[PDB]
Amino acid sequence: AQINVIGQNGGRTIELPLPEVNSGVLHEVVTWQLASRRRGTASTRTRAQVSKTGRKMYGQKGTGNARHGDRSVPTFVGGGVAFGPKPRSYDYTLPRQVRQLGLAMAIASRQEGGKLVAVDGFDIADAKTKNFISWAKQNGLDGTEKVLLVTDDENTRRAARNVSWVSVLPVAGVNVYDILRHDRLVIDAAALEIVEE
Amino acid sequence: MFAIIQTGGKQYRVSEGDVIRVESLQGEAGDKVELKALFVGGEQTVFGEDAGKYTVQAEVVEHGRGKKIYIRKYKSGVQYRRRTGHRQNFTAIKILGIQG
Amino acid sequence: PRAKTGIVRRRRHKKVLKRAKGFWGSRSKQYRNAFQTLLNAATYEYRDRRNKKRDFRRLWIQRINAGARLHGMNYSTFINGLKRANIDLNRKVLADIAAREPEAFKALVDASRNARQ
RNA sequence: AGCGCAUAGUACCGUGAGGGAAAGGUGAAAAGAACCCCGGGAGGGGAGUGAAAGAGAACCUGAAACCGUGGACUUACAAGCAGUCAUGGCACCUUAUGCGUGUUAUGGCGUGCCUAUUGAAGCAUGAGCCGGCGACUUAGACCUGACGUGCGAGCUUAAGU
RNA sequence: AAGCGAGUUGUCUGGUAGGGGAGCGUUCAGUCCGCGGAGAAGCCAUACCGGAAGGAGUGGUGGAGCCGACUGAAGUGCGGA
Repeated sequence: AQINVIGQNGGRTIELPLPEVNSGVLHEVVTWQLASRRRGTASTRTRAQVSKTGRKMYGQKGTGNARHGDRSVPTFVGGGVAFGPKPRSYDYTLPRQVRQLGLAMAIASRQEGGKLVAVDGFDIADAKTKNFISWAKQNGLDGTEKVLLVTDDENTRRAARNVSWVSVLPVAGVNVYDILRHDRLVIDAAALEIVEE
Repeated sequence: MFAIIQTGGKQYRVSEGDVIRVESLQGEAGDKVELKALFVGGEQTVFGEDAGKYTVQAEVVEHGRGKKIYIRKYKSGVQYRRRTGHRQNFTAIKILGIQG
Repeated sequence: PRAKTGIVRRRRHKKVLKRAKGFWGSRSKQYRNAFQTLLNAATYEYRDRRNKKRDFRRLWIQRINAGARLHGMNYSTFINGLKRANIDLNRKVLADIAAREPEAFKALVDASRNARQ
């Protein structure tokens, strides 16, 4: 059993229980991603006297219902509104348990997703990205999906940055941030593969 | 020669004048089916006696589909606060109908 | 954040301005005598197609009262003549029909008139 | 709108330190325009310019109280701010189908909304209109509690890599 | 694979402080194969449907984009202070 390319062809390692499906209790890893990594700023308004001006006023009780006495209300056009969005630094922790399995749950029915074992490229020489990526044609992988990327090299794993095409950021480990992004999940590094470690 | 009668309610003159009707539970959805029971009105050629022996012979009507609906929103309320609203889900078939 | 609804609140006023009927002056594009006159068109308008029976009720109680008095007639103290046939039941609408054939009470007079003894 | 400044905190308010505007936008590009008219000129003609000049030399599209005219229809002898329906009444027939569209003498009668009010329909008050602002929320192991989930022996701060 | 009811009987009352509960849509963000030159988005009007709010049929005009379903966020909505 088990399909593969570049190297050999086999498989029996597993870990990760994964019954039928019933997955998706990882939505708090869809805002934490932008909380343990996010720049709050807003329009910035909470000050009740950002204006900083004089005091006293006209005849608060005369003429035509003054309703004066300085300017401390969100009425006069040209100021703020008092109280509101202050910088904020995003304070959430996200349970540290569900992570090395919640990911496995993202393989519930995503199992169909392409996955295997490999090492960059063997039918090539050094590095120059051309017919190396073009090798990804021995399976229709050059304009049919999205391609997941991981590897363990940082010397030849940076030559594919686009706006709508592929993504790339590697650290040689796992990341929910990139587990559906590229439809066929393909880690494989012979250095930091599916290891539960 | 003309037509009056009951069922559903009373809103007639039609003998071929074509007017929208009401509905029925089961037995709908399908061009024509025919339905009848007893009668009440008649007139006829100077012979509309009552609504008692308004049976005897039967006169087979038609029954169309269900005809869209005069959709609206509704609104009411006086000096306070604003709430409520509940659509008219009526069907209103057509029923060709034909004298007998 | 942000919204700027300095254009969306147009169709709102109009979605109700549907009733820009012949009111007064120019109460069809007013912006006063519209969303107010609408609140005026917001009364028994709700029940202005049912309660109306009371209005058209003021019809058959002049005709059904005593039309062809050349018989006997009474209507009121005669309704006990109506529901005195085999299967009377029905009543109005058939009054609206009574506006057609005058022979709606020929042999339908003394066929309830003395239908007592 | 956003700091008041998207080239002004101009002029200034003024008794004094001290308070201040409002305001942006033509298309890529002005090519922001010779040539006869009324007229003092402003403003308006021809005609190129203009891919497109119902952009238009105080200029995108351009909704609106007020405001500009006519027209199919009704109206001063009929009475109530307004109403909805109600037979008629002139018009139209984006499907002859005695069926409707733009409507009115008149009839039942019928008194507004907001909204602090026991309480009204009020003369109880708020309201000429247009355009926006339109508020119990934001950080806080501040706490209790519904649901989904983590576990039954349970859950983590400070940042160090 | 997120729960749903005809068949039927009483309740389905009207509701002011309130309880459980559905949404129309705009701005921010996901996936954008996308939708638009016959030109959409800006807007003006036509009797389909919707529990109301509103979603629909087409031109008009207008000039370059714009929103969608599953989703969370936002100074989310009185003409009326």
